[PDB]
Amino acid sequence: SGIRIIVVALYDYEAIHHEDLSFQKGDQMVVLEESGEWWKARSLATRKEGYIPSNYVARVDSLETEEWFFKGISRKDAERQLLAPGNMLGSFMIRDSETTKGSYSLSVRDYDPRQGDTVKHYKIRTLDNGGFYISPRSTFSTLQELVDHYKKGNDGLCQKLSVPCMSSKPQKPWEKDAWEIPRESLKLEKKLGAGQFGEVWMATYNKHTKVAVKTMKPGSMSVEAFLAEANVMKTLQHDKLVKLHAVVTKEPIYIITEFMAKGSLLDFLKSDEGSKQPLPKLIDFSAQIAEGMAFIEQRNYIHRDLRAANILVSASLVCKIADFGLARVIEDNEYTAREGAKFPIKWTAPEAINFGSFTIKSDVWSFGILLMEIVTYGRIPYPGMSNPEVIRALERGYRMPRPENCPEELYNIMMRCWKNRPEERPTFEYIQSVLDDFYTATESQYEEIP
Ligand SMILES: Cc1ccc(-c2nn(C(C)(C)C)c3ncnc(N)c23)cc1
Repeated sequence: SGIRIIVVALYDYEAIHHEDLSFQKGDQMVVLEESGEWWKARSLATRKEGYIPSNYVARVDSLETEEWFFKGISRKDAERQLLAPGNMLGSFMIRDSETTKGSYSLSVRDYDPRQGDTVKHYKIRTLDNGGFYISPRSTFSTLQELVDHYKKGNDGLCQKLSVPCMSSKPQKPWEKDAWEIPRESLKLEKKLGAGQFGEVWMATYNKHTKVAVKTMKPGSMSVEAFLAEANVMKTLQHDKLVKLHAVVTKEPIYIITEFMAKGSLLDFLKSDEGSKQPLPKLIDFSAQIAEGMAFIEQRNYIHRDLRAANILVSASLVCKIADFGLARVIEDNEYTAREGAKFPIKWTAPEAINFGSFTIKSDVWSFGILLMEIVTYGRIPYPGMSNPEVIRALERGYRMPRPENCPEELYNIMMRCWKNRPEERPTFEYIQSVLDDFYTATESQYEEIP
């Protein structure tokens, strides 16, 4: 029935927009409109009404109000966050279980001289008729008690729980209904990089938000077609895809996205900090991208220009796929015919080059080339070969050989991505599964207790 809905603020929030409602952590509010990213609410205190970020609130006393609970985070991301600098031995998080829907799992930071810093995962079994336990020995009535216990001596766990994984306050969502924005709302500051169809600049939106802005040269794309495609792009929200905030619809077209501190994966890998990334880390980067592509696969979209130059790296080293789908609206006569020095021939599937048959399978081929760029620290594909020679060689059966520092198992995946018949290439869902669990040899990744 029309029951009043109440929520509690998970963080403080300062109004920056006109109809914004400011609140401090803990305050409770009534939900008036549940319009996606922003909700219209009412303060039980000042009785004032305004719009609030939907990700800043949650049901009262819900599980998301606890410091030790991490909602909607996968096993792999739980590992990446716990391993991030700032955490310590015993750092943990209780999260929703991916393996056993409805149940929970505990992730704990560990360490041994052989593997170094690692993250161990334990299944928390939910007993019918109340109860929680990792060990049928130490049972508890609530997750909080489970934490308090293991927070006092490991009692079997690989480690003694210390403190919750470090997390930074979620960034404010983009202004409500600010999809098509006036060019003057942006202040372009410094040039971040160039491109064949546009440049990328660092900028500030309405003096309050730092963003990256890609500027497309006039005539580089159909304005009407771009807009239609951008309306699909913006809906592809995932941790492994760069967020697309807004666009300026008049030429020169502007595509506003979140800013990624470490640039493209390509530049990052060729840099100093990049050269120091161990093979296991490079594989994890590959798994992250595959994860992003599996999302694109699920949503029936296509990247069309997948390559290391189009993967961005955040300050915490998280990969974000960029430019997905943009290639479809480029006008350039040569580019449209998959010809010329502007077209990504070396990364493109034979059927896409020959008949313009772009599908999620042509992206799989591209991912294979991307895998090679990654394992070689950004080296150019088919070194020394020209586009005509590559096209000819591939038709002959040629495939780039396996580099010295590239494990055979990783190379085998590349080879499957480069099958001439698109239907014989694996899905990104499969590729992600193989890369997420590429290591820790044997395993059923779920430390059993004890
Ligand atoms: C639509 C779109 C918009 C911007 C970018 C982008 N390109 N680049 C470079 C190339 C400089 C690394 C970036 N560097 C930091 N942050 C970014 N967001 C970008 C990519 C795609």
